[PDB]
Amino acid sequence: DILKYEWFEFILPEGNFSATMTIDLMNNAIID
Amino acid sequence: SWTLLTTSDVTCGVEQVYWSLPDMMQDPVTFRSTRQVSNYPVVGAELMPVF
Repeated sequence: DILKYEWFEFILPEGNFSATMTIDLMNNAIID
Repeated sequence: SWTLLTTSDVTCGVEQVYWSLPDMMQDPVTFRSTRQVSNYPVVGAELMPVF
């Protein structure tokens, strides 16, 4: 198997969030 | 392009208040002497105390 990787820039939506809620949004960006 | 997202402000935005003591203090510079309540000279300012 040959594996390919690439760099991307990820964007979160704006708002006033707690630290735990912010970490959920970063994981959600990766999955999308 | 013409609106901005901000944190919710439950007080709906507080502004300042002005103090007047027309029979005790001299009028500060450029204020006119008068007896109309809505135009008394202003001797101090601060925020309306709601948080």
